[PDB]
Amino acid sequence: EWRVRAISSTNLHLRTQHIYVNSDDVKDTGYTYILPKNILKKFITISDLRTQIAGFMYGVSPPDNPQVKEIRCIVLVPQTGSHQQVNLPTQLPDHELLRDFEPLGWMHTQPNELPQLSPQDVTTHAKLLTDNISWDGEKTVMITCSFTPGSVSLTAYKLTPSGYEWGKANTDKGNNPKGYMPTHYEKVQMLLSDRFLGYFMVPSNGVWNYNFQGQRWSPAMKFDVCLSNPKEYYHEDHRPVHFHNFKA
Amino acid sequence: KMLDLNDLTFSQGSHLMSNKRCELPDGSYRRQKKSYEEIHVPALKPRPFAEGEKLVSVSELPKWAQPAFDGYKSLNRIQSRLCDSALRSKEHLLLCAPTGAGKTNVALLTMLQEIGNHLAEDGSVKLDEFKIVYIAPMKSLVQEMVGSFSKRLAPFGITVGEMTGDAQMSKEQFMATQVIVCTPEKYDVVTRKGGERAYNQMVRLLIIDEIHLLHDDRGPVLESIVVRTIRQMEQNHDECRLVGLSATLPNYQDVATFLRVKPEHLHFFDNSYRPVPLEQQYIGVTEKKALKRFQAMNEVVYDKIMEHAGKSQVLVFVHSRKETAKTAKAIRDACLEKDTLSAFMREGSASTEILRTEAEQAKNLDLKDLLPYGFAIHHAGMNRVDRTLVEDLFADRHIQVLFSTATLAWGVNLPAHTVIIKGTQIYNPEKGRWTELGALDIMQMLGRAGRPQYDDRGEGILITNHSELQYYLSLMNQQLPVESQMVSRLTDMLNAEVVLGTVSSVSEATNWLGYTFLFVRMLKNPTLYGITHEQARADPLLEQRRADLIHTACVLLDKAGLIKYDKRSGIIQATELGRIASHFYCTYESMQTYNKLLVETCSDIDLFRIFSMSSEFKLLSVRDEEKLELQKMAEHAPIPIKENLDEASAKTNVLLQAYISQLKLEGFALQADMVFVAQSAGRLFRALFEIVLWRGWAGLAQKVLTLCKMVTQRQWGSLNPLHQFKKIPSEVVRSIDKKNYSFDRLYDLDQHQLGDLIKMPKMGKPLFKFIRQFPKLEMTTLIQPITRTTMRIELTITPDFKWDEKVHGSAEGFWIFIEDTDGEKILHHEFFLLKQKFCSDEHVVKMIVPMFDPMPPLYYVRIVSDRWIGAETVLPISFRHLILPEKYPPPTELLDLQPLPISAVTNKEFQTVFAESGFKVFNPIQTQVFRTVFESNENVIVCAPNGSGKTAIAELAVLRHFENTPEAKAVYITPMEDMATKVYADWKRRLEPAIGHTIVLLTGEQTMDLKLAQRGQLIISTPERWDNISRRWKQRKSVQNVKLFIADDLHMIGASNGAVFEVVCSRTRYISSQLESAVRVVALSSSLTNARDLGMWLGCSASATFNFMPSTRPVPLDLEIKSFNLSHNASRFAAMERPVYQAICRHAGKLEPKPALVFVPVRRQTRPVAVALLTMALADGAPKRFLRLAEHDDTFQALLADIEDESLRESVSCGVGFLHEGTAPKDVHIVQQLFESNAIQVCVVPRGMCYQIEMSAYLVVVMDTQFYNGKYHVYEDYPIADMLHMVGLANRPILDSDAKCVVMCQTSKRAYYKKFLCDPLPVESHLDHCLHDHFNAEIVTKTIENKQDAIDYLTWTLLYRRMTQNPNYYNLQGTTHRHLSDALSELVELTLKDLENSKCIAVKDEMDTVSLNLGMIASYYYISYQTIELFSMSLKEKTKTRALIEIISASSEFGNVPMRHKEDVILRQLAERLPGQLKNQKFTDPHVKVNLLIHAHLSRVKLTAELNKDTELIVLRACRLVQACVDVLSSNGWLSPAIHA
Repeated sequence: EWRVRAISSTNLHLRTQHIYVNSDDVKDTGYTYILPKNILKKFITISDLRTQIAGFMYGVSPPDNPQVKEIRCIVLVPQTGSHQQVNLPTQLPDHELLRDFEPLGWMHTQPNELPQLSPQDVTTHAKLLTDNISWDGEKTVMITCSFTPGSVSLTAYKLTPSGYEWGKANTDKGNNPKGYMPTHYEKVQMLLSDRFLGYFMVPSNGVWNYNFQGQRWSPAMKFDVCLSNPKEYYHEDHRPVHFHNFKA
Repeated sequence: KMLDLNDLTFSQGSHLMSNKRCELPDGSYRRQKKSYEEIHVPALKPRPFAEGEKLVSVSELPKWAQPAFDGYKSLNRIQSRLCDSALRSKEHLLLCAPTGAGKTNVALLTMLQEIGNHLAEDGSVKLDEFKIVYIAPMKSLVQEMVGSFSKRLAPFGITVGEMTGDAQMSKEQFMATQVIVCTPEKYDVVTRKGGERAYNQMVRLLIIDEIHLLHDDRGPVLESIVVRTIRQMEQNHDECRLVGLSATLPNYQDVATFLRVKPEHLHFFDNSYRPVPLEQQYIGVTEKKALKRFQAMNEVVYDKIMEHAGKSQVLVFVHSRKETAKTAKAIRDACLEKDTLSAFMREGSASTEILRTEAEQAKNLDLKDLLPYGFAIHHAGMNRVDRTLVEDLFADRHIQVLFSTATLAWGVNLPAHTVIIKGTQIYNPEKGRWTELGALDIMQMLGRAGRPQYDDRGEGILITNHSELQYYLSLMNQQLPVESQMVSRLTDMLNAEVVLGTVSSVSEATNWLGYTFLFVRMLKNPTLYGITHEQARADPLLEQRRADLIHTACVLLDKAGLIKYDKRSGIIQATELGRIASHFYCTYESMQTYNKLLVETCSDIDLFRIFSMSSEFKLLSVRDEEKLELQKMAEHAPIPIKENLDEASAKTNVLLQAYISQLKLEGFALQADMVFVAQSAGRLFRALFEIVLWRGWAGLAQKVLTLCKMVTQRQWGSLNPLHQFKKIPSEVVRSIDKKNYSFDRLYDLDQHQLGDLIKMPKMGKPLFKFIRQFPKLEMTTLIQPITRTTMRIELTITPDFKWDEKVHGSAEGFWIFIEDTDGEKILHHEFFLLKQKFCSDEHVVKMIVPMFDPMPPLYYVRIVSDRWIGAETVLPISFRHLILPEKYPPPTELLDLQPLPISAVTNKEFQTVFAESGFKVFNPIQTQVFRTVFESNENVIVCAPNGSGKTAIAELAVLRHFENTPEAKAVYITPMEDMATKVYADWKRRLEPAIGHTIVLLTGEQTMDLKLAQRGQLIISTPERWDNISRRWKQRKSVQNVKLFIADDLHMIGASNGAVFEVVCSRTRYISSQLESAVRVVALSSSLTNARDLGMWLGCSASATFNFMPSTRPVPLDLEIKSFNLSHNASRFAAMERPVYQAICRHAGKLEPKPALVFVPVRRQTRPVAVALLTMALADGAPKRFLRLAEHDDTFQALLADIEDESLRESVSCGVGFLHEGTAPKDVHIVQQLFESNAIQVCVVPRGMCYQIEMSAYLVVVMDTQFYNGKYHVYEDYPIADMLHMVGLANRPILDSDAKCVVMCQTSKRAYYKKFLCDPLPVESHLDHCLHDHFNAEIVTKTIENKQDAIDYLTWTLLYRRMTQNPNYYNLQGTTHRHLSDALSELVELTLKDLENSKCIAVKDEMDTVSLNLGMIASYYYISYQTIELFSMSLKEKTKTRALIEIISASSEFGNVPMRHKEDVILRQLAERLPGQLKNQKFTDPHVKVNLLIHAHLSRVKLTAELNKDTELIVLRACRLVQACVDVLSSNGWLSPAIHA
């Protein structure tokens, strides 16, 4: 029951008329995170409705405010999606400009409601934190957007020390754990910007989603970035296997 | 009134039988049989020869014409009769003759008549003075005619070229071809494209083959061509002979009237003139049951073969490739069933042995099976070798019965005794259904019946339905009238006239429509066109009927958005969509659909959907028998379809994907449909690409552009580009695909690694060659911010591939796109054409992009190949280090001050200077600044728009200075010599008597100019001339005695030569400081953004810094910018011609014509444009509309008689002047006098004379904004300062209350000019590029003795100020004093190191600078250091006179001699005439030009006025170079070379 899912990708631009910051929060203690409307609107249209996709983001402080954080670049990465998890290599994106940023974002797309997070998210962040000694979990936060009907919600989260220790402690499929829990989770302050543009880094070969190319995908999988615009999901270069059976 | 065009359209097309009865020839008889009925028409006997009618021998033709008839003894009967009309008359010719009667040789006779008009005295043909166009109905026939004429025209050196829908001739190929053979549609598209307008004027002969296509639905294409030609001939008076070739059909007298053929040239030859008399048998199947009807046809075919078996060869035509083998075998089996096969082949014949032997070599198995039996097949699916072999075997009479497709009748002249047409129904994919065979096919099939000289008579058997028998009878018995189908295409045809601009009103449309053949037919048969006899009597001219038709079409075209139609005035204006639509032959309904459905968010699925929704496919229906086959295809479709599979739109989409996927189709009709869809896809997707490009949707444009390649390459974009190289086996590339090896990495692999990767070492070297031949381009960018809102990007393109004419052709096209950070909006787009001649040179393209707030982080520069898949390169331009320039200070407000009268100047002598200049009261701008300039001695800068009388401000400073200090010297510097001449001549006339002091203009001669500066109190000079003198200021007290320095048009510092201007201005203040002598600086300029920065650099007070807005002109200026979407300038010129004339009617008005000035890019353009305007005035019936004085005015007649140029004298007699650099000053003065007196309304002036002419006009017209720079081989844009100068001439404050300006430029430049013409101009320094020569001069004078001394001087320059305002322009990384100081230190080191490397100076102790002899020579003679180094490197102990000319010609001082377009050809002709010149010289290099011109001067060869003017400049420059060589050689101690110098 595939082909309509390709067709459904058409309408993703419509959801961009109804983006919302899910602003039910009070913790002004959150190092308030600022995301720009341009890259978000693109990240909507390049998504795929019936699967998660994800990326990493890199930040600048405004020079006049150290604790406000502006998200300034998204790195899309080689990835294989899933309906309600995402597969990301242990390989870390790196570039001069990224190292010249302050490096703090990761975000994923949610098909639907999200009354709570996924443990795959936390374990990803915990694993990510476990690799990224630079990152520090008190600095670094996790973000979700949801394909609500005709709309998008924006919501953002932090992982507590009890969060990290849980992911550090955990190594499981973890469908109904203990410690997958609010002391382990945190909600943090984040904002949307019309005030400036950001930009995308992408893989050196462009092809970020794999899925049917998951045979090509690996958790090890060395890759690099290039500073190019993102190809959309169902772009030909992502989907070429459909053209290669019908060669004759 | 709105009419229904569908009801008036003949849905039957070619089957329209307008004759109600058919009369049979004498002896015709009917035979009714059991299953079929035969109607026999006997073969007509040839008419006897008339008294005196004899065959004209080829020897009777002129000897120069005889080579075209080599191998021919005499002309035929028809050709003999037309010899006078064809060879001796230039009048239009219509030949009505039976098919096969030798029309092709009659066409050749007409060609010779034109060749005779262009035959030179030596017997050569002036191949460049004329062109011949041959219109043929089919591509196969085009190929046949090209081959024939190639043999027949070879003795004349005539080049024959094919120009078809698929075979597009390049313009260079077009130039080399004199006779072009083409299709109607291709010639229409060619004429629609406008590119060949300059070529259409050279077309002197048009031959229209099978013009009776007028009865077919394609007939309107021929009408368009003829009407366009007639309207062009009548309007332009360019004679082109029309030659119509037609069948023997009624209404030929109307066609002659339509073709303007005089009755003397109307030739009708009945069917008795057919070379072989044809007996005709018409078989009308009466069976009502379709199956029994089909069965009866099979019976007839076998029966007639047996009737002719062994008696005569039979050629059986069928409509399908599969039908050839199936029918042939079925009849063969029927021949086997009745044991009649032996009648075809006599047992033991050599032909049986031949056919069996050839069958063994035949690759086609069905042909191989049939060939032993004497049967063969011929169809387009067979290979060319087997087809040619079958053709030969039938020509040799080996094949007795041949089954073939229509292509043989159209592609091979293979006549046969007997022709049998099995069935007359053919599947029409355009109509989606089975339709009757076209008349042309029947006539071509019947044209092959009867072999001349071998058969006494031919027999033609036509098998058809009993209902259709009368139609084919009417066709062959001269009874089928040719009717017009124009109604089906009237909208599209009318659109073409609007796009060409030949029709702009309902009156013009009614006139244009009066030339159509439809109009002749409507007049001749109103009842057929839905016009009642009463209606035709009330409107005998059908004016209302035509206007109602036109009105309906205009509303439809307006409703489609192709035109703007004012229903009241009837005015029609073309839109951009109409142009695109016309250029790609798309219907208005499809464009209207596209206009409705196309959005920026369109996906790939929507693009296919929108394409499938095209109205061209409206007649495609879904067949029940094909849904199941479509079902299999739908499962294999790689792109999802949103529409239901039952919809006709979906079917079209499926077919396209299969073709791109190269899928094999089973249904023949489906396969036919696929080709039809595929053939249309190429032009339609190309049109869509232009639409999205026009709207600027970057991401969509890249997609559509990729799809165009997919259609061309028949492959999906995901496949490796190597698949495009059809010479590489697909299996090899698939082995790479199976390995998932990236294409980019293939460039790094060697041929062995590549061969090993594919496990085929033999293919490694060929692939590597193909790999290194694949188009790849490298990009480097120079980023230059101009303003806080605008940035210049200079893109240098380096080709990194090996050119191959068989792969890349003569030129390859590339699209350069600058996309925003998101890739959504096209910020800039350009078409780059890499030519084979320049495939080794790097191309630098300068472009300017707008900047938005908030600042984007980066932009993307994307270059995309126009044809090659995957040949693209993307370069992100990061703004992380972009330091935006400071916000400019607000402009000076124009105070509403009371106008100062001329009496305000206290000196009565000074009042006369302005009274003589026509001043009564000072303008508001002058009034506000008068007090600061005339009463105060402060430094002042006045930036004001052109036409505000800025020149008077300099005069006031001069008048006041000598009034107060008559003994003190004043210097006025202007960058243009022509302006200096104007100012000097006018001031010498007006100011010198009022001031009583000698005014001098410097000439450039160092010794004489020094005397002039001493003698003259007021010195007018150019910066360059003044720089040479000011160098020795320390010794020249007269320079020290200069107290006033006026720098006019200071904005020219931003031009190429501004570096000298900045230095001259900078030194003036330094000298002013060192002498304790304040030199008052008065700066006059156009409105500037950074006017205060220059004022501060000049020491002007803030109160003395006047910067008025461009809108504050005393005369309001109306600026209209019209954009032309033509990248080819020569084509663009012809597109601008008529809008200019239209602008005169619209802007300069009828009844009260006002003076209009038209600027053209070149002298060569002046005269053609003037003639075109007169031609349009003549076409309007008012040739002298532009003249305002009486023709018999004695002063006008006296002035006319004083004009030396007869063509100018003639043009002026109608009120239109034209000027050029070769016009005598007296004639120029007369034209100026006539224009100022308003005697003549229009004057044509080249861009080079804008500073030379003094005329001011109400309307200024800038015809194009580009000139050809032959050094870079690129057409360069006009400098904005020059543009402002031309616009500045739109100023007549005493005669006109307002001014109009129409700037015609390329669409890509509209935003550029729109910005800088409305807003003030930012001026930046270019001194950094010329520091060496300036640095050397001050070191020679010991002004700079150390590196710090150079730095200190630099602090006085304007550069130092601007470096702080726009660091990134100057590659500075910061605005701090350290970064400024550090960057300055590096620049000094680099400049001085270069001077040290050139041995011009010597640096002692790495700090102190010592001038060397080379520096002294360069500084003394004012020669560039680059030339002095070259002389040091090029001069040798044995250099001789010839080598000296070469070395001197290579000097940088000659690197600025202008190279004009096609000037290399004239230089080539000169080099062939001069002794000892090398034939392999680069005739496009100015150094070669100077070398050739030097030898021509020494040989006293008479040169053109342009080259003479060039020669004068060259010789003057050479004198310094020769003198400079003497000093260089003396420093080296070589006696003999110095003597040679």
